[PDB]
Amino acid sequence: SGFRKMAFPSGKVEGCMVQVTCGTTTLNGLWLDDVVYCPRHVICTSEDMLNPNYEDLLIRKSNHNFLVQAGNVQLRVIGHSMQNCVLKLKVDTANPKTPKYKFVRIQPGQTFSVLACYNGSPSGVYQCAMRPNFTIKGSFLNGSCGSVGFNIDYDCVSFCYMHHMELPTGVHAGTDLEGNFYGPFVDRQTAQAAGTDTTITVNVLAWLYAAVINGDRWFLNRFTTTLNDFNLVAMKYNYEPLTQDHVDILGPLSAQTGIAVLDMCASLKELLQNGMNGRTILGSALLEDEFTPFDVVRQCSGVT
Amino acid sequence: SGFRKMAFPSGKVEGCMVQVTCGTTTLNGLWLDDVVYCPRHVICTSEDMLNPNYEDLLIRKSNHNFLVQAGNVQLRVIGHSMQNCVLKLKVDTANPKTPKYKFVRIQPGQTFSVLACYNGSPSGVYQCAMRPNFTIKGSFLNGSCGSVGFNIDYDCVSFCYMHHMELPTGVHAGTDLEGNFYGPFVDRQTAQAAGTDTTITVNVLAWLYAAVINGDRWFLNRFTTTLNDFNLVAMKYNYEPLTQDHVDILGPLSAQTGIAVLDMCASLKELLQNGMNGRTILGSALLEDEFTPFDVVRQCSGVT
Ligand SMILES: *CC(=O)N1CCN(CC#C)CC1
Ligand SMILES: *CC(=O)N1CCN(CC#C)CC1
Repeated sequence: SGFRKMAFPSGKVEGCMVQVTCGTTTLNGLWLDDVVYCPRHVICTSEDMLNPNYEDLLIRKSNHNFLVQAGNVQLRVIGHSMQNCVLKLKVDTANPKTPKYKFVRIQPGQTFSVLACYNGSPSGVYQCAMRPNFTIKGSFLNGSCGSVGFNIDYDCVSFCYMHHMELPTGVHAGTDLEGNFYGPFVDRQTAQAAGTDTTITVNVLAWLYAAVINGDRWFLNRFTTTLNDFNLVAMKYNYEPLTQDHVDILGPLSAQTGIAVLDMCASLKELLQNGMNGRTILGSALLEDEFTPFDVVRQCSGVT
Repeated sequence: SGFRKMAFPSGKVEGCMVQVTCGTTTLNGLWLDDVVYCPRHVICTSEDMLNPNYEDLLIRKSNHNFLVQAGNVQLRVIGHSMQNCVLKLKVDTANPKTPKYKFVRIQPGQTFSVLACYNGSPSGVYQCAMRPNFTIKGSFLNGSCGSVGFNIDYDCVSFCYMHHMELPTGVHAGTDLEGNFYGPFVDRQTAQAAGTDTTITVNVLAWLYAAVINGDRWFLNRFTTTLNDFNLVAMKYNYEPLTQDHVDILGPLSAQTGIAVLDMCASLKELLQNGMNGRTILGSALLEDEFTPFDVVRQCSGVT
């Protein structure tokens, strides 16, 4: 028993991290097969970031300008291309440590592990959620760009995120592995509005089920609600509206615990209206939304 | 910027995990050089755990009874010995993936990463603290025993913990890599009192410094305190008494932020007496004690 914000084992991704330098800018890259993927702003100076013309900046660069180092050995660059906001540097050597992988574009509310890196070296790993407004609340310093987000299903790594920037508000923005930003963000040092964020309702209910499974039950009440009634409360507290698709995904947790999804919604409703009254749930004093129903099932069943 | 409960990259430890089976019991082992380390209760049946005589149970076992599998390949056991609560199975092959390592016994209040494993396979990684009462609040199901806790300094892995059991209260107990339990715990299925736990005061202040560095400053006040005055409040709220050694370890954070340690203590004092008033600090609604001053410095400087 016990419930933790658990990240995927980072080994398979550590073996893919490389350092990419272009001019005086050093970022992280992801080496899979004979391609190194990195944020295209590796070609910018700090001055260029204010209003970069990536096409014009990249034309001044040749294969030999991209210095790619994997640990202590240098990779030879034989091609470069820009795809959206990522650069793909073709190297002459396939990464011997390339795991089975896929590039996937995750949905808002889905979770993933981030391997924070600097100079191609891993510093740490943490679990986070893609916010409904397509930002992530990470831990990233200058040099972390190119660090990636991923999920793992047995032996296959699904890369979903590449870090590109910190908004002036301190939250983080990035792309899928095809270089498409999540959200309305552009790789430019300008003020950028992130949407109004909301709480991931389905994740909070999944976490409430994890709490019941692991012994924390004080919040269970004698009430029930309807999807319509619950959603009026969800709107007032800036929670995402719950749909039948969300109820269906909670089905296994509802079946395991014997607590109907709408009864769990009534518990959530009372917690939103009354607060925790100084109590905690799974060591937290707020309603946690960074665990999907799939995460709760996996952690509660010990999936390796 | 941003601050997360970050674990060490688990790659170096993943390469050491093996499955150990003895009779009908399967646990995880740690393969370093030509030795596999695992909890000695791998020799017990569920019945034996009530009151095991490990010496007598181990005498009925030969090298061929310990089935050690690393991924898909079987290791040949050529020796077995019990050291405190761990078994050391000498194998005929040195682990090719053995990182630079040390066995260290950590102090209460210190933090470490746990690589939760089942059947020798890694499921996830999370950061936790050794409680002042020598328990850990982990996430461990049956089969997770033998999973290990560790810290990493550049290329050296310092193994500090091996998981052995869940107390009836749902908290976790284990040993150092020499098989010595942290705390008064015994590897027996009996009711065992964990001491009164306390909050790791030095870690809370370190986290308050991390909050100031990362922008959360609402809790800073116009007050100061003394070590004596602060400790009277710490005693009332079951916080560990702050010593000059703790103040000294906070020195770098106090120097970086310009906030004297006793002024941060006065902020902590007001937070203990008044609560958060519905506000949050670094996305938390309670005072976090799972970040040491060293963790805050490392995460805030991007140590790889
Ligand atoms: C994204 C990142 O890590 N940064 C470091 C380099 N800065 C200047 C350039 C290019 C941008 C932020
Ligand atoms: C420690 C662990 O993972 N357990 C699974 C096996 N149980 C019976 C035995 C031996 C003990 C708990």
